[PDB]
Amino acid sequence: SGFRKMAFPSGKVEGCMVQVTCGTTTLNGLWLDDVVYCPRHVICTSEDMLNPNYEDLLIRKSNHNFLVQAGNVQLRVIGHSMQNCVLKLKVDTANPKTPKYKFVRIQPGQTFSVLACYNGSPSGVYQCAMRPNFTIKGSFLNGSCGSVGFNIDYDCVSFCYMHHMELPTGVHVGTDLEGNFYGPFVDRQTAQAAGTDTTITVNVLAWLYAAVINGDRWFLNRFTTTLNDFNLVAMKYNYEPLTQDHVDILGPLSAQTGIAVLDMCASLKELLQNGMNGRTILGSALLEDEFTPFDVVRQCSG
Amino acid sequence: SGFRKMAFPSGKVEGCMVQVTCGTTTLNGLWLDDVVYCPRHVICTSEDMLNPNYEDLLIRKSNHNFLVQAGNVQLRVIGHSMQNCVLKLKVDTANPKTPKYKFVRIQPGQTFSVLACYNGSPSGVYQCAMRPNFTIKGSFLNGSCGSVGFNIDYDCVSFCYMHHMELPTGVHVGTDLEGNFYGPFVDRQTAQAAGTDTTITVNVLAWLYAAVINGDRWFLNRFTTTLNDFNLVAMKYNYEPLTQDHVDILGPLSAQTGIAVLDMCASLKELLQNGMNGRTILGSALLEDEFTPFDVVRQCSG
Ligand SMILES: *[C@H](O)[C@H](C[C@@H]1CCNC1=O)NC(=O)[C@H](CC(C)C)NC(=O)OCc1ccccc1
Ligand SMILES: *[C@H](O)[C@H](C[C@@H]1CCNC1=O)NC(=O)[C@H](CC(C)C)NC(=O)OCc1ccccc1
Repeated sequence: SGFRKMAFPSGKVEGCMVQVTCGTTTLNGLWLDDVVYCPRHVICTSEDMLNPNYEDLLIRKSNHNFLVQAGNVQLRVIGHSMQNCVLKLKVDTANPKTPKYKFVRIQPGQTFSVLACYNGSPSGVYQCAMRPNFTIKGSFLNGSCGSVGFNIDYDCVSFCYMHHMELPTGVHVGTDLEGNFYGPFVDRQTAQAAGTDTTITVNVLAWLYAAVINGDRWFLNRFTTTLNDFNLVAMKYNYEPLTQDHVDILGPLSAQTGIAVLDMCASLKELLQNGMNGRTILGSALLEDEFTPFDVVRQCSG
Repeated sequence: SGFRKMAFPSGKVEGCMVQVTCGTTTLNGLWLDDVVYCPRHVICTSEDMLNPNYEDLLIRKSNHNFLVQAGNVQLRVIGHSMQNCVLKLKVDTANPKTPKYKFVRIQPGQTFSVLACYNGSPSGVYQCAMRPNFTIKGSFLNGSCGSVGFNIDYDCVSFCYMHHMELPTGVHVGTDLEGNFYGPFVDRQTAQAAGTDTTITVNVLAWLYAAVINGDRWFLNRFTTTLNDFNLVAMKYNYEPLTQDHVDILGPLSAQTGIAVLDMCASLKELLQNGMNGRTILGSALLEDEFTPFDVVRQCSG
């Protein structure tokens, strides 16, 4: 038993991380087949970053201006292109460690593992949820751009995130591997708002199910509610409204515990209205919303 | 910026995980050079586990009774020995993926990454602290024994933990890689107590420093205290007593923030006596004690 925020084993991705330098700017690139993907602001000087014209900036760059290092091994760049907010550098050597992989655009409320990297070398791994407002709450310093987020399904790595920027609020934003930002963000160093940060209701319920599965049951009560009644409470508390699809997604957990979803909703409502009274649930004194139902099932079944 | 519980990249360890079967019992083994390490209760039947005589049980076992699989590849076992609570199976092939490594016995209050595994295949990675009472708060199911805990220093893997058992309280216990349990535990399926679970004071202070570094400063106050005054508060709250060595360990963080350690102690005291008033620190509504000072520095400096 026990329930912990858990990342995927990162070895398959470690073997794809490279260092990309252009001028005095260094960040990380992702090397798959004979293509290296990285954030296009690798071409900016610190001055260019306030209002970059990326087309003009790129035009002064040639292949030999992109220095790509895999370990101590330098790679030969034979082509370059800009796709949205990422550069694709064509190299002359296919990565021998390329895993089976795909590029995917995750949906808000889904989770993925971040392999935080500096100078092309992995630093650490941790789980993140793509929040409803298309931000993530990570740990990123200067030089971490190009670090990627991923999921693993048996042997296939699904890359879903590349890191680009930190907002004034301290939350983190980035793109998919086609270089389209998640959310209303642009890669320029100007103040940018993410808007209200709502709570992922179906994930809170999943984590309450995980809590019950793991012996934490004090918050259960004799009440039930309706979807429309509950959702009127979610409104007040900036929770996402619950839908039958969410109910259906919770089915396996509902059946595996014998607690109707709307009975669990009634417990959540009382927690939202009455607080936790200084108690904890799965070691936390707040309601946790960065576990998906799949996260809870995968971890409660190995 | 940002502060997250972060595990080491696990690739070096993924390449060492194998499956070990004896009879109808399967768990994980660690394959380094030509030796495979695993928990000795792989030889028990479910009945033997209530009161096993491991010497007698082992004697009925020969090399060919230990089935060791690396991926789809079966390994040939040429020798077996029992060292404390672990088996060492000698195989005829050195692991070609053996990293540079050492075996270390960690101290209570230190942290390490767990690579949770089933049937010899990595499932997920997460950070754990060895608590003062020699338990860890993990996520382990049937079949997870032999999963290991480790730290990485540039290229050297320091293995410090192998998983064996879950206590009635739901916390987790295990051995070092010489097979000596951390704590007063035995590998038998009988009720076993860990004793009082005290809080790692120096780690709470490190995390308060991490909070200040990351903009969370509301808990700072105009007061200071003394080591003996503070420790009288730690007593009431089952905190470990603070020592000058702890003060010295905190020096870099104290100097990097300009907050004297005893000023930070005074803040902790008020938090302990007055609670958090419904506020949060680094996204938490409790005081977190599973980050070491080194953890905070490593993560706030890449
Ligand atoms: C890429 O390595 C970097 C990651 C930032 C640095 C601190 N935390 C992060 O996530 N991205 C940038 O520096 C980015 C560049 C633009 C051209 C997109 N600018 C940015 O994030 O500005 C905000 C900021 C910069 C430095 C420290 C704190 C916030
Ligand atoms: C090894 O795979 C296993 C790990 C337990 C299973 C559930 N969570 C864990 O950490 N260890 C054992 O099953 C262990 C065997 C003894 C001979 C040491 N017994 C054990 O931990 O008993 C407590 C327990 C068993 C099953 C479910 C929950 C608790």
